[PDB]
Amino acid sequence: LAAAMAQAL
Repeated sequence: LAAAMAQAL
């Protein structure tokens, strides 16, 4: 989740 969300930005 951490990486996935960071990717969005």
